[PDB]
Amino acid sequence: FGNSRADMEASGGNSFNGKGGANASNTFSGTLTVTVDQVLANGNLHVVGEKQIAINQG
Amino acid sequence: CTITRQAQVSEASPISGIVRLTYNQPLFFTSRTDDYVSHGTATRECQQMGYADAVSFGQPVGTCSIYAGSLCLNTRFTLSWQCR
Ligand SMILES: O=C(O)[C@H]1C[C@@H](O)[C@@H](O)[C@@H]([C@H](O)CO)O1
Repeated sequence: FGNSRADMEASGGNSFNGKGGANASNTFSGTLTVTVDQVLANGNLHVVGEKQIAINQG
Repeated sequence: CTITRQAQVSEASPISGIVRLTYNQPLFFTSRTDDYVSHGTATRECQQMGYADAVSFGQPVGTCSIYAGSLCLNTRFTLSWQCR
C-alpha cells in the first residue's frame, strides 16, 4: 500500500419510478316516458322511447 | 322524388302474434308500395306462424335511421299487423 495502489473509491446508483392511473365516471339525472315495443316469452317488456326538445338554435 | 316501393318484413313474434314490416324513404322522397303487398306479406307470416288473417290495426310509424347533421337522410316507416 505504499502508493495509492490499494486506494479505492467508487459510487453507484440506480433509481426507477413508474406510475399509472385511470378514471371513468358518468351520471344521468333525467326522466323519460317510454313505450312498450314487444312482450317477451317470460313477460318482460321491451321498452323504447324518444323525446325531442328544441329550446332554440338546435 | 315521389316514387318508392319494396316494403319488406322485419319482425314476426308469435308472442302476441305481432308482425312488423319496414320500408325506407329517402330525404326528399315519398313511399307507398301498393297498400296490398304489405297485407299479403303479413298474411303469409301469420300463416307461417300459428295465426292467420293479419289485420293492419294501426298507422304507419316513421323514425329516422340515418342522421347527417340537422337533417334526415333516410326515414324508416313501419307497418304493424296483429295475426288473428
Ligand atoms: O518496484 C517496482 O516495480 C516499481 C516501483 C514504482 O516506481 C512503480 O511505479 C514502478 C515504476 O513504474 C518504475 O518506473 O516501479
